[PDB]
Amino acid sequence: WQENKSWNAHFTEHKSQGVVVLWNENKQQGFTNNLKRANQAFLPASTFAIPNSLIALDLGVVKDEHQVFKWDGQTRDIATWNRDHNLITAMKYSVVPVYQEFARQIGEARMSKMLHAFDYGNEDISGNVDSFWLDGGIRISATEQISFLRKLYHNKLHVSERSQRIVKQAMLTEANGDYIIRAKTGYDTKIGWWVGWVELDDNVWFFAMNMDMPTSDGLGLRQAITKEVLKQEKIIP
Amino acid sequence: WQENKSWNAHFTEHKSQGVVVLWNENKQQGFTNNLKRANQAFLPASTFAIPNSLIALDLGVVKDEHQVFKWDGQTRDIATWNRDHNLITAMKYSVVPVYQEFARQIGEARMSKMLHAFDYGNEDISGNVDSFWLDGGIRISATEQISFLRKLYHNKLHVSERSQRIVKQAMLTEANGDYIIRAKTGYDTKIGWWVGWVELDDNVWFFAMNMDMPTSDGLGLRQAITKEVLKQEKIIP
Ligand SMILES: *C(=O)[C@H]([C@@H](C)O)[C@H]1CC(SCCNC=N)=C(C(=O)O)N1
Ligand SMILES: *C(=O)[C@H]([C@@H](C)O)[C@H]1CC(SCCNC=N)=C(C(=O)O)N1
Ligand SMILES: [Cl-]
Ligand SMILES: [Zn+2]
Ligand SMILES: [Zn+2]
Repeated sequence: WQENKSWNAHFTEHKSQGVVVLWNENKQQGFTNNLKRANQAFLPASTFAIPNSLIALDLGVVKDEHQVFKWDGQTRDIATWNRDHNLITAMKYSVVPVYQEFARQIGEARMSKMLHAFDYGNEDISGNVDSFWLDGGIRISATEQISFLRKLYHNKLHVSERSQRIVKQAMLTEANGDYIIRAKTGYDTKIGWWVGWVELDDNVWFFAMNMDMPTSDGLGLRQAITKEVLKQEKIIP
Repeated sequence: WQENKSWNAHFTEHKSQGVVVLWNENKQQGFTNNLKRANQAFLPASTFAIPNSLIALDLGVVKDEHQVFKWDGQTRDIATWNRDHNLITAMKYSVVPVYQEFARQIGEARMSKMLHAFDYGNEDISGNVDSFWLDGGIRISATEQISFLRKLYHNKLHVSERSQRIVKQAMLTEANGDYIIRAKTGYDTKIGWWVGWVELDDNVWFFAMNMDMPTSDGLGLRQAITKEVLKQEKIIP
């Protein structure tokens, strides 16, 4: 691990504070603007959709990425949530009601055992099974996110290879002639997350970032700040 | 099937001739500028990488999308070919030596049976096992390409679901907040191919196009012409 304090300019020039963590897979080396905050644990918020979807698929709660989850008919504030979804669109739109339904069907016992087998964060599901990742006791740091993501990339998590490929499919966010990004956003009204990886021809760069997000105004800064670091480091054009 | 002769403006305004075929999955309806050429069979050229990779994976010739195929040490004219590749980069760079090696390991007997089970084109492997898709007798039309692609999308081809997901992963070409394109290019010095599909939130549009390509000058017109039709039809922004 290597601290590059010069990356802080990417946060400060947007009047922002936070951390970006990168991991070069081929070289087994990591880089961050702030080593301390890189190991500070936070609520995972919607980034928990990754472990949640893996367990749901492995347990048969979800059949595949095109199976339809019917909207329960309760209208919620996020307009995109009030409709039928599959795994692809549930991830893209961070559709909490779908993931709460996943968690209820999984149950507390299977959830806790599976998170332990994943070595995910602090492994604490207290106390609502359908809302612990939002307002309970589970916490994960940026470096622990990368640790979890590396296992998923290599199909080394303690679930079926098929479950892992399907979740990696659903993580697809961006792709062009130079790179592929699979990732997941999160927001809990206090902090904002962006965790994933960048696939290249001959390497992969894992990333985890979070930042203070007092208001929804600048949620877009999560992706923008990350891409500016990737550009600076010549990872993407 | 419905012929929209107005799409020909997309070819003629580039001094080009060819066909674009689209298929609306949700509505089960197809559209093309030229119904005749839509059913005209051509050499598949590098688009054969899709069936070839499926059979190789199902037979164990390829383990997964990150397994390394060592370059044989013969330098060929395409600079990108003279190096180690995996399934991802073999598809992106259309690396013929890798696919010829696949075909040799598969063999004529298994190749012919598998193409028949796929109902792929005319199902004629004459006569070089490692070069028939380039200069042999196999031929496929644009509508037959879509027929093959629909089965792959639904995991309905006569191979493992795992093999089909891995090939669909390797077909990834482009992705943003509005759509995902999985596809494969082809070029045989006479005609140029672009076959695949566009994934949306709630639908999929399959496509197959080919055009006369006398010189390498305008290979980029394959993607450009296709995207202009998609834009005209309000499939992508
Ligand atoms: C997850 O972190 C949250 C949810 C649990 O509060 C969802 C909600 C949002 S913002 C809603 C509007 N979307 C704007 N893009 C996100 C998010 O990551 O943006 N995740
Ligand atoms: C497949 O159709 C051919 C090969 C069998 O001749 C390959 C070669 C090319 S062009 C080589 C340089 N690349 C430019 N982009 C393609 C192609 O589809 O572009 N496929
Ligand atoms: Cl994918
Ligand atoms: Zn076990
Ligand atoms: Zn059979």
